[PDB]
Amino acid sequence: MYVKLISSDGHEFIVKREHALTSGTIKAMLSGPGQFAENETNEVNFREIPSHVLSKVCMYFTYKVRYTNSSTEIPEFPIAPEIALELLMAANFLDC
Amino acid sequence: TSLKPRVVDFDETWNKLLTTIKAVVMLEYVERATWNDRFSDIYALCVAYPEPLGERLYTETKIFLENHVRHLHKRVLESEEQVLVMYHRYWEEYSKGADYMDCLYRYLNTQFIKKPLMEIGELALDMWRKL
Amino acid sequence: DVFLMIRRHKTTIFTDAKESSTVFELKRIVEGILKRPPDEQRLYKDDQLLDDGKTLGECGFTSQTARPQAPATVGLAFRAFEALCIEPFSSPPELP
Amino acid sequence: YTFFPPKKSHGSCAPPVSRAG
Amino acid sequence: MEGLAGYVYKAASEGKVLTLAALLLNRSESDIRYLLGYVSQQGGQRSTPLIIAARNGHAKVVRLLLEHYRVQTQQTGTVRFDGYVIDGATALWCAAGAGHFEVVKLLVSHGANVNHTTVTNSTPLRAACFDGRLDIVKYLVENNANISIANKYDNTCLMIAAYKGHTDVVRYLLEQRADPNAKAHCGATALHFAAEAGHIDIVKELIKWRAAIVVNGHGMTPLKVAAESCKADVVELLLSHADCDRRSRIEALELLGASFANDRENYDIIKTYHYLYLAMLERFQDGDNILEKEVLPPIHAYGNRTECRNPQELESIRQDRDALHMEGLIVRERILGADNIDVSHPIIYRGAVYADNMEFEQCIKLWLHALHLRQKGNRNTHKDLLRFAQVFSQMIHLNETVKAPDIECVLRCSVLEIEQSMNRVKNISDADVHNAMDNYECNLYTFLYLVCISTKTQCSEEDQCKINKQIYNLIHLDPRTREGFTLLHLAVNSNTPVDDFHTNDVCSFPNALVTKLLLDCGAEVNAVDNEGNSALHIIVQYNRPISDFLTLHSIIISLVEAGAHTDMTNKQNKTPLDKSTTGVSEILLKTQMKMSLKCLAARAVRANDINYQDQIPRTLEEFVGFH
Repeated sequence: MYVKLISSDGHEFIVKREHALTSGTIKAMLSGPGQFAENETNEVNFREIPSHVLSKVCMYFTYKVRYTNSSTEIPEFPIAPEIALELLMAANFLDC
Repeated sequence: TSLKPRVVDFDETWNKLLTTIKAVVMLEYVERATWNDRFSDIYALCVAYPEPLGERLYTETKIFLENHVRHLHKRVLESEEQVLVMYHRYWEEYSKGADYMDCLYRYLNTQFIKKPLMEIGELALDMWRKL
Repeated sequence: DVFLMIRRHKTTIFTDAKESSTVFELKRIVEGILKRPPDEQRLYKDDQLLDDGKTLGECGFTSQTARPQAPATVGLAFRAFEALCIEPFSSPPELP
Repeated sequence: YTFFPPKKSHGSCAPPVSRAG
Repeated sequence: MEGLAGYVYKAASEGKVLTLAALLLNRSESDIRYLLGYVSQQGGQRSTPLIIAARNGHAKVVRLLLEHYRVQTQQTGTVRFDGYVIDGATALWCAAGAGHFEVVKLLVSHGANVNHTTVTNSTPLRAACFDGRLDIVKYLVENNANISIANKYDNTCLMIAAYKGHTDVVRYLLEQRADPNAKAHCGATALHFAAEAGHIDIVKELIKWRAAIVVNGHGMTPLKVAAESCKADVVELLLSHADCDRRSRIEALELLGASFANDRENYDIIKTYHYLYLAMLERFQDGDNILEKEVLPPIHAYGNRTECRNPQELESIRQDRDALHMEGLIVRERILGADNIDVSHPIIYRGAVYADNMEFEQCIKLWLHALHLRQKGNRNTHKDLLRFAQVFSQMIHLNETVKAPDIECVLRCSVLEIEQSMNRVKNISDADVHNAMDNYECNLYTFLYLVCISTKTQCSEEDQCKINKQIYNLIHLDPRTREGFTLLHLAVNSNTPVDDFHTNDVCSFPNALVTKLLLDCGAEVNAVDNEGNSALHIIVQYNRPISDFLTLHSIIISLVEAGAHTDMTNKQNKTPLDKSTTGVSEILLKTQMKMSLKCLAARAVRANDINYQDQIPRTLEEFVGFH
């Protein structure tokens, strides 16, 4: 039910499995060998992306689960200028 | 490092990828850390400057799949009496390996194959059909 | 529908909670997803201990306060209750 | 308009007929 | 100083010679050289005041400029003759072609170039021959004008004079010892031009001068052209040449009857029956040594008739109009061949007559035969494909079923002709690049009309597959109009021109059926024009969101389902939601927007203007490019 994401800089992120299945690459990572079917952690070690981009993509996962199709006054997503051009690569790598 | 496109040596990355996917297709127990690092290496291969290696990686993995299917074909041909049971076991192993290869090669499937060519899971099944 | 970002050292947990709900089941769900005994949890809201009886929506952060874009940074501490030592995420590289 | 083809002149415009031909 | 030049030009053009002399009075030499040498533009006409003064007949202005101010006669420029403007005409040429004999004498006596060559190689003698002024021709040739100078297409003054009705000019030219066997570029040796317009006296004059008969480029005698143009009297005169043999007489009479069967100006079916009867009787005159007609195998277009090898069967079809029309078309095809230019026109005319009589199936057969024959000869058929679209639209508006094989055939022909249109446009740099591009756009519009009509007709699985194969073939060349419009965009756009005839009733753009068919046939849905607008950007700019709301909803659903980005930006960096200009389209697109983190990140990167080059994957560089 809960999946674990580890950033390259040691930082861990835990979010709902439904929240992290909105990205195709993470869905592939959970599938396949080493699924670690303990149903509690399913940890994945992102060896490249830093901590802040992983925090931002977890925020995005929750943001898309909450507002997938509802509340047509959709809130804007606060991309910082410094975190941009690095979250784009992360989103591409995760196929969000 | 990071997700920045960095010049990566094709030989060593393709060697470690070859080892781990010939472990996966043969259903050898692969480590989860090595698995996620292999998604990392796959992303590096399809992106690295100055020229993307997607064509090179696709050709190399087609060669690997072709020779692995040839090895299985020889292995089942030399087993004359038990051709059916051996074929069934190798079919289960290769079907699971093809699904896991489709999962691992998702970046080629969504960035290079569809952007003609044909998918890695489809390539594995076509190689299995042809050889 | 309030959103939380529970932090403890290098471990970060994202969780959705209701407007009026006590932190008792919040401690129980973080127990269930953290695989540690439930008696150690003591969450802090900006270096301040929070009342267990008080619902988290009335504890200081509301639905408007804790947007899913960037939820509250409610920390987590374990029994020796140890002092909070949450590691901040690495700053993005400065744009040229 | 109708369907009447204005090509009877086009069969005769293939010869070089103009102010200059 | 240019205002004084405009004053001089207006005074010279308007005939106010006294005001012109007053304006040019007490001026310096450089001033009068600039004023008389300025080439002003009264629209598209680049001409010096002397040229326009010679053009409109202001002989006083020309005399004032020549005798006193010593202006040169070799000034060149563009002039507006017969509505269109062509460069290379001098003042002497304009005076000759406009019938100003006094200005011609003034220019020639002052030393104008009589043998000046236009860019189209048009001499002033040729201009006077075209105008037919016999006195101007006499004055020009008496002032050392060369008759033998032809044009670019090797059309001499004799050839155009034979084509025109001015028999005095051509009779004077031949009396002046001209060339009787003057070959042209197209092979017409000055007899076809006379024997195309039915000028019996000019043909008589050339035969008096013994112009001789020779086959032209199209495999036709001058007698053959005379028979084609329905002109019977010149056919008689050429038959009385005493060197004709019999076989030429039978084929000439048969061709005359065939031409009389189907033509606009000359349409008398009794003439066709009588001429064919005379041809048959002359053919079966000797009794023995009977000259049996060699017959091409029956063609499904003209019914299934096999000509009339006997006088009895020709008599049997005396009272049947359409049988005689088919017979005339068949014998015309046999005589002139399938590769002749003029063989197509009676087929199209008979098809139009059938269409007016509400007979569409035989109309479609005839027009398909005509289209095949014209495409075999590799000529422009955009008007023909437009005719196919119009007749299909009239059938649909009349709730008449349209045959799927005919739609497939006309679509395949349109695809092929679009391919050669692309080749012609690529080959032609600037000769007729405007006309070529207009033909290209017209062909694209006709193809879209045919596809829209094919959507409204139920077809078999094989025929539907063939239609979709043709559309697939057309997409995988990616045709584009002037403003970068892909073939999907024109079906998407509401500004796509529609022909004013019945095609307004059926093919109305935008059309959701066309977009669904094109996306199902593999159209590149992410293709952008020169301005950068995608299909979605154009469709949200639709100004009628509710009158055809089903159409807009279906096309937006199809575009989003095809894979078009609902977030890409044009050249002006505008979201399609930002360019929605309509609450309805905005609501629909927001309902169908499928947001992704990559889209938001790329949009934020573009808005923050961060240097993305050489820091991202190259495939993602395109993503930053359109997001």
